[PDB]
Amino acid sequence: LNIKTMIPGVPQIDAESYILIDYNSGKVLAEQNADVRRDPASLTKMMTSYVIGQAMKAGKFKETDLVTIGNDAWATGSSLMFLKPGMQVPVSQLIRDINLQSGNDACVAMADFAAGSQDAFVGLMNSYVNALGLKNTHFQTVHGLDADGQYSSARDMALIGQALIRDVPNEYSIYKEKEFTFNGIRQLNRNGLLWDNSLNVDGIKTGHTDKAGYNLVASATEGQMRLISAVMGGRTFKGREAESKKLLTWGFRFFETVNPLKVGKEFASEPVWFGDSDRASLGVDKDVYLTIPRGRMKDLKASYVLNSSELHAPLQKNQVVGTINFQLDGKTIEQRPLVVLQEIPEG
Ligand SMILES: [Hg+2]
Repeated sequence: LNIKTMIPGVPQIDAESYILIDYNSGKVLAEQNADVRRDPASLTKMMTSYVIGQAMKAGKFKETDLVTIGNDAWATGSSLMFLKPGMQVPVSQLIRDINLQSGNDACVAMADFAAGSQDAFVGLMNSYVNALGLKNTHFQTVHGLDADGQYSSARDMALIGQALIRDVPNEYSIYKEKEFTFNGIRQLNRNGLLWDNSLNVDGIKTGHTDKAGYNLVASATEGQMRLISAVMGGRTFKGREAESKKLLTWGFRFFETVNPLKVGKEFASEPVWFGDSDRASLGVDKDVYLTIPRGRMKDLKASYVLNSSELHAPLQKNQVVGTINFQLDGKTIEQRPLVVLQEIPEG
């Protein structure tokens, strides 16, 4: 009864804003000031990474291509960390700047390489902001250092994490590298959560400045279930990783993600009048992912209604002809369009 239908309390999170989303269903499991505009600082590089990964998916350059270091990179002499102007560095090394505390010269050199100049790269960053439908994000630079006019939000930063994993998987995989070469030198990933053994963390990006505080976007899996958290304006060194750990742990403990219906699988079959065949094959045109309270998988009910009382030919492929209802304790928790899976022409 009441233990079945219980709504879990949200833990105390010591940050200005946060969000926890399931990667597959898009469901928000917890949120606080998730839309408030804040300085993302070096989390900016998440969008930069997105654009770079789009470039590499489109075949514009490769891991093995050589980049010339411009005076651009230098303008933002005894440290081995900095790129020397006029030197040649493979793309494979520069694009790892995402895992570093700084690496902003690499960042700028890659922007020029991919887009011709910094301003045009920022142009691409901000176009992708619109293409993803983000309402509270805007960028000024590729690295996020020099421009606390730039802003984002927990929700938007989580949605950028999502797009990274979905759209550019090959670029996303750079983020879990624990150790890697940068400028001929062995370097360590800044995301400490990569070394946590209680969770399978494989992303995404950590950052800190005094104005912005501690910020982290993390992603973890348990089974076929993936969560993303964004925690922004975290208040103490102590909590920089612990706070997000608390969020992710909570989501796995109280929620699960189920996949009741896959695209192209016959959910139901219905009589067709005046057709080639007498049978309509019905399902969905998009995979169904639902996030529900953990342990409630077997009380989940699916049923459907048709838009009309009979199906007359002709019927097109992916033609919407009804609704699939998903239910938990006779409450509708999700609806999807019910489509025809196979062309049925007239008799
Ligand atoms: Hg970068």
